[PDB]
Amino acid sequence: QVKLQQSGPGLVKPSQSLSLTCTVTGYSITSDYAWNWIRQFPGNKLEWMAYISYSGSTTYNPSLKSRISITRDTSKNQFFLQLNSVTTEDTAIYYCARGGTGFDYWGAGTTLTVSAAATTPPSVYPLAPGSATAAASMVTLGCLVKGYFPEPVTVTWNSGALSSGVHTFPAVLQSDLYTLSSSVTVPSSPWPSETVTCNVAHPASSTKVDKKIVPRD
Amino acid sequence: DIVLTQSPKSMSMSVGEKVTLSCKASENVDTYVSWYQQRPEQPPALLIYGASNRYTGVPDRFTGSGSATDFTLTISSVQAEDLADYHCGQSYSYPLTFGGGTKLELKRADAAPTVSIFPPSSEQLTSGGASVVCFLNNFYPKDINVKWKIDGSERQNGVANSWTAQDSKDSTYSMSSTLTLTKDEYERHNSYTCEATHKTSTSPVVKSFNRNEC
Repeated sequence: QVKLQQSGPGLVKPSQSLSLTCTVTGYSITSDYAWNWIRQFPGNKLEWMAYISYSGSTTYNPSLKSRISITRDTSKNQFFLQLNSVTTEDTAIYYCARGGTGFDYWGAGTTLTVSAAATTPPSVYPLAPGSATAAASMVTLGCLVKGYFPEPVTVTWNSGALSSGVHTFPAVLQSDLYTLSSSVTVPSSPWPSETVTCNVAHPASSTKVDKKIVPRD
Repeated sequence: DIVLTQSPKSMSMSVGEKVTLSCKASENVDTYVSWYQQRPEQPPALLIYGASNRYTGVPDRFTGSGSATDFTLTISSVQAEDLADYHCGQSYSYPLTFGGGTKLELKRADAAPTVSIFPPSSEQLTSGGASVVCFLNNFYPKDINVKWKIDGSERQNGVANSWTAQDSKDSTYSMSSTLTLTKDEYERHNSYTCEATHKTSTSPVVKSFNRNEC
């Protein structure tokens, strides 16, 4: 039936401008309905940006009608969203949708990241117990992955062998770089006596690092 | 434009219950209120339109009512696959607008956090940095307040916290608190405390370590 698909630059520099493409299949955008661009901010907050009707009309959210613009190509059955003077404040998830009867169809949406940072590999640090903190049966180990750009990072323990008792937290911003951590809890039988290795992979920087958690001095 | 407020910020309930989500508007929007459901790592899905009309495909346990100001989404019998974020929006005035969203979480028995602290690794100090990491795992409910004390004094600078979403197995939460210092800063203090305070205990859960201890 109806199908929407977004696409566009995944990462850009502040001030720059760009355009997000929504290519819809199984329905003519000149046929009927309004065609919208809506974005979601970190925190799940939704905000409507603009639409272009089948008849060619265009409406804009007054708070962005100075920097955005909606256009379309009825031949390729696509409609685009142009953002200028992009600020960091614009990094979010962008969706295109068909509306009327509330917003019926939505795309998978596309992630945009406004950042001045440059692709740089992560520093991975082994996190072994402070020699004293470990309540008998279970010992918890960790992995510190800081100063890397951009997302994402893949973190596994023992090349996949260890899967439960695992925790990987969402990356956060420190300066203008991402830092993320992960932990694994294993019985106090394994660990000292059995090697547990943390594996980190930063596709972007083509970096792959293994780090063994050995007891400290 | 017309502001749409969703009363329930985060509701905790059990499978097989009846919830009622609230959505109120600033001005009259008559019946042009739609409800969208959004599971994790998935786009919004149309649930109820025209305040009461159930969109095609949507089960019966979903029933929206309301007019010009006070609207509701009633879920007859809550199910696992109903655990998600619910958004409501008006399409009467044209800054089209959405509320802030109500999150539905699965309820479970209280659980204390398993706190873990770690001195920075020599691989990091060796290059000048100092990160002290603390893990607060598998606790419930969400509400928790972590606090860093260095040599007994509180410290708020260089503390980056990160929380996971409710787990899809044990229904608990988890967080890591990372404190960052220069190697110089690090070596002039000796005691590092990660103090957690969760409703599962009248006294603060504390993990500490003194630097002059191998």
